[PDB]
Amino acid sequence: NGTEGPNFYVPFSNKTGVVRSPFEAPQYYLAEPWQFSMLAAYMFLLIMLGFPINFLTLYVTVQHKKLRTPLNYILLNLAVADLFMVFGGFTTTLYTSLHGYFVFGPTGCNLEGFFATLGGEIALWSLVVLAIERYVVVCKPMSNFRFGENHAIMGVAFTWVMALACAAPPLVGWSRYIPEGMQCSCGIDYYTPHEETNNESFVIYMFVVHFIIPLIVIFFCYGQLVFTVKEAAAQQQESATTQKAEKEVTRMVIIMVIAFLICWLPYAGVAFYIFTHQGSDFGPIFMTIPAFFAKTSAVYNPVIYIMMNKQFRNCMVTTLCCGKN
Amino acid sequence: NGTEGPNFYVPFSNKTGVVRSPFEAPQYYLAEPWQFSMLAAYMFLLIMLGFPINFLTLYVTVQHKKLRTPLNYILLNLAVADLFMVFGGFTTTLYTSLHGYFVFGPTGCNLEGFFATLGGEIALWSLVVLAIERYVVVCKPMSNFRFGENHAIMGVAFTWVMALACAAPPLVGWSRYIPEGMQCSCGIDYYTPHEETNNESFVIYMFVVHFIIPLIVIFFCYGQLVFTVKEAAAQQQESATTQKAEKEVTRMVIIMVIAFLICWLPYAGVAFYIFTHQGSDFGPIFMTIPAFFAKTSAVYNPVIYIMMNKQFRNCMVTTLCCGKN
Amino acid sequence: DIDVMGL
Amino acid sequence: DIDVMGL
Ligand SMILES: *[C@@H]1O[C@H](CO)[C@@H](O[C@@H]2O[C@H](CO)[C@@H](O[C@@H]3O[C@H](CO)[C@@H](O)[C@H](O[C@H]4O[C@H](CO)[C@@H](O)[C@H](O)[C@@H]4O)[C@@H]3O)[C@H](O)[C@H]2NC(C)=O)[C@H](O)[C@H]1NC(C)=O
Ligand SMILES: *[C@@H]1O[C@H](CO)[C@@H](O[C@@H]2O[C@H](CO)[C@@H](O[C@@H]3O[C@H](CO)[C@@H](O)[C@H](O[C@H]4O[C@H](CO)[C@@H](O)[C@H](O)[C@@H]4O)[C@@H]3O)[C@H](O)[C@H]2NC(C)=O)[C@H](O)[C@H]1NC(C)=O
Ligand SMILES: OC[C@H]1O[C@H](O[C@H]2O[C@H](CO)[C@@H](O)[C@H](O)[C@H]2O)[C@H](O)[C@@H](O)[C@@H]1O
Ligand SMILES: OC[C@H]1O[C@H](O[C@H]2O[C@H](CO)[C@@H](O)[C@H](O)[C@H]2O)[C@H](O)[C@@H](O)[C@@H]1O
Ligand SMILES: CCCCCCCCO[C@@H]1O[C@H](CO)[C@@H](O)[C@H](O)[C@H]1O
Ligand SMILES: CCCCCCCCO[C@@H]1O[C@H](CO)[C@@H](O)[C@H](O)[C@H]1O
Ligand SMILES: CCCCCCCCO[C@@H]1O[C@H](CO)[C@@H](O)[C@H](O)[C@H]1O
Ligand SMILES: CCCCCCCCO[C@@H]1O[C@H](CO)[C@@H](O)[C@H](O)[C@H]1O
Ligand SMILES: CCCCCCCCO[C@@H]1O[C@H](CO)[C@@H](O)[C@H](O)[C@H]1O
Ligand SMILES: CCCCCCCCO[C@@H]1O[C@H](CO)[C@@H](O)[C@H](O)[C@H]1O
Ligand SMILES: *C(=O)CCCCCCCCCCCCCCC
Ligand SMILES: *C(=O)CCCCCCCCCCCCCCC
Repeated sequence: NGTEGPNFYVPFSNKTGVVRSPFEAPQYYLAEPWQFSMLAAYMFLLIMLGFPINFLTLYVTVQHKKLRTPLNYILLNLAVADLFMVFGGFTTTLYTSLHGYFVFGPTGCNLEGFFATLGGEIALWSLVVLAIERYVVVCKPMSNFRFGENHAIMGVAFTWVMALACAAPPLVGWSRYIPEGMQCSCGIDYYTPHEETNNESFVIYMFVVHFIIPLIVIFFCYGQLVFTVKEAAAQQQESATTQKAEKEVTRMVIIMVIAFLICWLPYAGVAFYIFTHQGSDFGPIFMTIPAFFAKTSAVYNPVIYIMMNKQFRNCMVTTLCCGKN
Repeated sequence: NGTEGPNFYVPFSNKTGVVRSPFEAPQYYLAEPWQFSMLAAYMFLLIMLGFPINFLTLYVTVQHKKLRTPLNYILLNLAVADLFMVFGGFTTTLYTSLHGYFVFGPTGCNLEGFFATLGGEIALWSLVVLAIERYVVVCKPMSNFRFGENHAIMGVAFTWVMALACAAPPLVGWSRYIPEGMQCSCGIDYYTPHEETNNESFVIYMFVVHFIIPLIVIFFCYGQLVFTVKEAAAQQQESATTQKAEKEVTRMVIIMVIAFLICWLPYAGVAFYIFTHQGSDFGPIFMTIPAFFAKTSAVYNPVIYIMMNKQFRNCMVTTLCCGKN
Repeated sequence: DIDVMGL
Repeated sequence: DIDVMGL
């Protein structure tokens, strides 16, 4: 069902003798050339929509004092991370899809795999931290606390460490980076058992530390937040403002949580399925589906966490409309 | 510098014997396969951004009574026209670019050419009519006039007739539809002299009736409008509202006019240049530039004439956010 | 009504 | 300040 090599796994059978190294020749047996072109189209769209939105976010923060508050530090970190995803991953995949394999070879595979995975984990953990921070200021879990600059900076550092924790180890033998799907982009090898790199234990660690923990924290933090807000409103029903604030805070949480799930449940979904069923067969186009969801977050996370933020949105509109409005 | 056939003109020299009919085999001598894929990427982006925005415009008008006023009839007509451009032109070009030539053959060429050109002219003349209408209500050029439903409907009919005036005649011998540029999309033949179809006279007619007249009307109508508004504000300087209204009405006009020019000055620019210099040589990628600008209007005209319309924008936001907001 | 032009 | 969370 598959062909193996020293640094790769092509999901196609070499019984016809047709398979080549994804580092050396096109994979047009894996998929038609047009399907490669459509990949490149999707890459192009992600860069064309992703870069402006994420860049613009940084650009207005330079332009507007009000944006440069601690509680936004993490949303900035999000945008940077998203940009690592576009220039680390998307631009490269665009280049390679048009060749039909991974031209840059193994060393490139690791570069591309590291930075693309770094970005994604940073963004992910930023989402978690933001919820932790929100939880702390709104729910006031600890007396005599005021969230400041030096806390915000910890939050950021924490993201970068947790992302390093995921992206770094494959570079040094615990798991590995190899082309996935149509072999134009490189990712963590979570589908083949590579005893030499202990893939299995890493896939466990990843699943536990970098999916169920985030998921629990997000659900707990926002769960409490919604509870606190609902409670306050219930006791202050004379205030229509507070009732509005409650409804809107609830709506955003549902969106954020549903969005988070759309982003990571497919990746976690198939990884679990491949882990549990080791005997299985998996197409190239099937393997790209979890990726498709996770990567598109570079566009939609900013939309949710930034463009739907009244403050950022205003500054963006004035900056975009040459000042005023 | 070019190769000729019964229904086409390939901008490449068949001195090496390599050229084929753009209806029968790929043109990968005209351009690399990746450049075809990037075309398809650009098509994909235009459909992915164009269809939602333009469709959504119709969808909210069903959902919101306030939108269904006569003065919006033409903005609806705009959106339909834009949709003719995406399904008539863009989807097809996406399909054909992935093949590397115009698979659907001559008959398809005319279908695709007609509907794509129809859409574009309708949109164009909608922009002109809207300005005429705006001019009439604001500048009040004729006493005892009130713009109503039956006028709005004339405005629309007028667009469709003027577009038929441009798109229809090539189907019946005055000019013709042939693949252009990379031969994946069909347009009016305004670059080769085809005495049999009297291209020259048609290109003149097109330039005069369907570019300089529109341009004059737009400039005149909005020119007067800005004059009227500036004058009123000058005489009512005690009203900060009126001063704001003036500035904002001026800003929109500049945008609309500058946008219109970006859309049609390149097409008119090269057509004039090819007409004036008949001895010339013109690449495939050069010929696609005028098109690139005109086609992208399917995205940006709605943004300017609809998404930047406070009324449409509000209804869109509520409809998009599941009601409320 | 005149301001309903777009704004 | 609590409402500055995003809204
Ligand atoms: C998928 O399967 C195909 C076939 O199973 C496989 O491609 C094959 O790879 C081998 C290399 O392992 C190729 O073998 C070469 O064949 C040519 C004959 O044309 C030889 O000249 C090569 O060099 C040798 O000869 C020399 C003697 O003077 C020796 O010095 C040298 O050591 C070699 O023996 C070499 O033998 C074979 O041609 C291809 N077959 C095809 C159809 O391409 C492919 O690698 C598999 N894919 C993956 C990803 O594993
Ligand atoms: C660009 O230039 C190339 C070359 O200039 C040109 O392609 C050529 O087209 C001609 C057709 O006009 C092809 O001619 C054919 O050649 C084969 C030989 O392999 C013949 O069998 C064909 O059929 C004939 O033979 C029969 C006799 O039994 C007759 O019944 C019949 O009438 C024909 O004579 C035919 O002659 C030629 O092969 C190609 N050359 C190449 C390289 O493809 C191409 O058309 C030009 N492009 C454009 C867009 O104009
Ligand atoms: O002249 C300084 C302006 O920027 C300030 O913002 C900074 O605040 C911190 C100061 O140590 C920095 O760490 C942070 O990165 C900056 O955003 C301030 O907010 C502005 O009011 C000042 O005009
Ligand atoms: O029940 C009718 C609702 O729609 C109306 O809008 C229509 O107005 C014209 C009536 O002849 C039509 O030509 C036009 O196409 C429709 O938009 C009305 O605006 C609404 O208030 C009514 O609820
Ligand atoms: C981003 C690239 C994803 C490709 C989108 C097309 C959806 C899959 O489509 C199918 O793929 C098969 C091969 O896998 C083809 O043989 C079929 O004709 C095609 O319908
Ligand atoms: C965004 C710009 C993309 C760069 C263009 C991609 C380069 C394509 O390069 C192509 O690669 C083929 C491999 O199948 C080879 O036949 C040739 O080297 C070339 O045609
Ligand atoms: C989360 C449960 C399964 C863990 C296996 C890791 C899944 C693949 O790894 C993912 O690759 C994507 C593209 O490289 C990146 O965007 C993600 O950040 C990365 O975690
Ligand atoms: C939408 C498709 C437009 C192609 C964008 C690439 C810009 C042109 O780019 C040039 O085109 C030449 C051939 O024309 C190539 O040989 C050159 O390598 C390339 O740089
Ligand atoms: C959006 C979906 C696009 C449909 C896929 C395009 C069909 C590609 O079809 C291809 O055309 C080639 C012509 O060069 C031929 O080699 C083959 O018929 C096929 O590989
Ligand atoms: C306007 C001055 C030159 C007239 C020559 C006509 C230019 C090509 O025609 C244009 O083709 C585009 C794509 O088919 C369409 O979007 C436009 O509506 C159409 O006018
Ligand atoms: C300052 O006020 C200048 C900004 C006003 C111009 C707004 C025009 C909108 C452009 C939308 C771009 C869509 C095209 C994307 C596809 C390439
Ligand atoms: C009702 O309130 C539901 C709407 C709220 C969800 C908003 C989420 C934004 C999605 C943006 C999509 C970007 C992806 C485009 C690339 C495929």
